[PDB]
Amino acid sequence: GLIRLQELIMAPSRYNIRLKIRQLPIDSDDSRPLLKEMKRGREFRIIFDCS
Amino acid sequence: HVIRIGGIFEYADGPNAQVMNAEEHAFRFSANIINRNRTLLPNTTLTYDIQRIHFHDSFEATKKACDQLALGVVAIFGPSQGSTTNAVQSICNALEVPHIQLRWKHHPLDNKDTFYVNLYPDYASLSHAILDLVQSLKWRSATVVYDDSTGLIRLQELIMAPSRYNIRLKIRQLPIDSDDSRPLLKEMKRGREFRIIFDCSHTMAAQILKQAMAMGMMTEYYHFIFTTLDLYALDLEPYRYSGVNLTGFRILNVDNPHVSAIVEKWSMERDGVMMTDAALLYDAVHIVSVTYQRAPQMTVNSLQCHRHKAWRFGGRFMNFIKEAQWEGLTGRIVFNKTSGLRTDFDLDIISLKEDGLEKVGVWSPADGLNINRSL
Amino acid sequence: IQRIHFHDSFEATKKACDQLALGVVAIFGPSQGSTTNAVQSICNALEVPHI
Amino acid sequence: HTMAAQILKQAMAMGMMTEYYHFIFTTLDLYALDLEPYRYSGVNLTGFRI
Repeated sequence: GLIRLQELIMAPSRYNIRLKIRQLPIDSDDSRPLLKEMKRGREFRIIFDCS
Repeated sequence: HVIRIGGIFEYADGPNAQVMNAEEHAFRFSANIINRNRTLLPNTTLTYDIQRIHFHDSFEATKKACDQLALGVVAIFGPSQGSTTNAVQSICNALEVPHIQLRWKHHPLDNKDTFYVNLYPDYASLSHAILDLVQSLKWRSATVVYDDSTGLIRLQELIMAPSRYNIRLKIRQLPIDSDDSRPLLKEMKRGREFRIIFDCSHTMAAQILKQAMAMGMMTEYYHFIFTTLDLYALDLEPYRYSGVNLTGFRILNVDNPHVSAIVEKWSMERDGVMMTDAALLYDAVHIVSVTYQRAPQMTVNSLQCHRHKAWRFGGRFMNFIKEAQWEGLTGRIVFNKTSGLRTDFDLDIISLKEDGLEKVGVWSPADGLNINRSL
Repeated sequence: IQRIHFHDSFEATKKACDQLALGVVAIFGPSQGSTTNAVQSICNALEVPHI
Repeated sequence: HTMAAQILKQAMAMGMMTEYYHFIFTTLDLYALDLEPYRYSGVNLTGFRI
C-alpha cells in the first residue's frame, strides 16, 4: 500500500493535513485490539484499501 | 577431491562485457586465498564459477543456472535483481537446492518457501535501532528524506514509530530524475530543518556531501542520520571541521586487527577500503565453507532443469545451513530459525570529530545501546 | 489454458515455454507479479508483447 | 588575493560560509579562482568594482 499511494502519503505538501498510519496485521483478522487502538485515536476521516 | 560452486553477475554487455567488478575480484580473491588457507580442507579442493549476464533479466541467469546444474555445482550464491532471485529461489526450492541471497527482496509468508537464506539485515531491527537512536536523541520533530521508493517499505517500522513515540515528521523523496535536489534543499532550508535522516546510495551520499557542502547546509545546528556504511569511499576533511553533528553506522568489525589486515591486503588490489558488499561475499563464502566442513561425505551430482531431479541431501545440507553458527567479518551471524533467516545482528554506532570518524556506541536487538562526623 | 499453482515462477516458466513451443499471441498470465517477471523477460527477449 | 583564496578555502572548510556572515571584499581581483562554489552558500556579501 505504500508504493500503491506514497504520493497520497506525501500529500500534505499541498494541504494542511495530518494523519495516523495503521497497517492491518495480516496474521489474523481479529482487529479488535487495533480497533480499540483506533478507539483510543477515536478518529473519523480514514482511508481504507484492502481486499 | 575437488568441489565447485557457481556465481552469476549482471553487467552492461553481459558475457560480452569486459570489466570485472570488485565483487568478482573479491570472489576469486577470497576463494583462492582460502584454498591457500590450508586450514581449510586438506583433501577437499574448493573451486568456483563466474557467470556474466546483463542487468535486469531472469532468463539469462536461468540458462546459466541450468548450465551450472548440468555441471552440478556444490553451492549457489544469488543474483542482484528481485526478478532473478524469484526464479532462482523457485528452481532452488523446487530441486532441493539452497539459494544464498544477499540483498533485500520482498518475501511473502504467503509464498511458503524453504530452501534459501539471505545475508541481508532485517529492516525491522534496523528501524528499531534507529528508534533507539532518536529516543536517545529525545526528538519530537523530524523529517523523512529518502532516495528511492524501496526504502519506504524498508522503513515502514520507523514510519509507524510516531504512534508509540510522538514526533513531527515530513516525508519527501530524493528525485532520481537527475543528479540534483538543490531546490528541494532550498525548500528544506526554508523548511527550518535540523533533524533529517538519510538512506541512499553511497553515490547519492556523495551527491549529498557535495550539495550540502555547496548549499551552505553544513551547519553545526544540524544533527543528521546516515544508514549505509559506505562513508569510507568519501572524504571528510572538507566536512568534519564544520561542527555538524552527525552519525554513521557500522556492522563490520573494523576493530578486529585480523579483519583490518584483510582490508589492508585488499587495498593494493584494483578510498582503497574493502566494500561492505565484499565483506558480505567473504562471510557468505565462509559460512558455506563451515557448513560444508561440518557435514560428512555427500553425493556431488548433476541434475537437469526440464526434468524433476532434486538432490537428495539438499534438505540435509539446508539443515546444516540454516542452523549454522559463524563469527563473520561483521561478527555474530545467527538466523531466525522460524524463517531460517538472519534477523539478529549488532550495530556499531559511530560518529565524527574534527579528529575524524569514531565509534560512539553499540546496539543489539535484545538490549541496544551501552556507553564519621557531627551534624 | 493452463491451470497452475500460486507463488511459483518456474511453474509458469515451464508453461510459458510450453505455450511458446505452441506459439501463442495473447499472453494471459498469473496473479503473482514475481512469477510473471520472467514471463515479461522472455516476452521482451523473444520479440512478443505481454499482457 | 592568494590569501583571500586561503580565507575562502578555510571558512569553506570551517563551514563559516553562513548567511549570518556579511562580507567586505576589497581588492579588485576577487574573481580569480571560482567563486560559484561560494555563491550558493547563501551569505551576505559585498565587493568593489573599478
